[PDB]
Amino acid sequence: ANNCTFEYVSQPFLMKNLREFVFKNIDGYFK
Amino acid sequence: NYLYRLLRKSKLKPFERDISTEIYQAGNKPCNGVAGPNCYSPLQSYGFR
Repeated sequence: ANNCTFEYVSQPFLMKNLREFVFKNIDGYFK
Repeated sequence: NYLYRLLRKSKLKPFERDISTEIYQAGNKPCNGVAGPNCYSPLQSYGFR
């Protein structure tokens, strides 16, 4: 469906309920 | 069938691709989607003989 490059299916991601995230894009990687 | 690019607005960080083809402009007058004066297509073939 319009140049499907990558797929990813894994464990549930979103589970006095403060949550924190950090996204960084370094040398061709997403962490 | 095998293509490559001349020029881009900025340098490439390692390990990525550029797929979309946009007509670059290097002047005050915009290209407006027309490859006329001061407008060049980015991709052309190798032409192997």
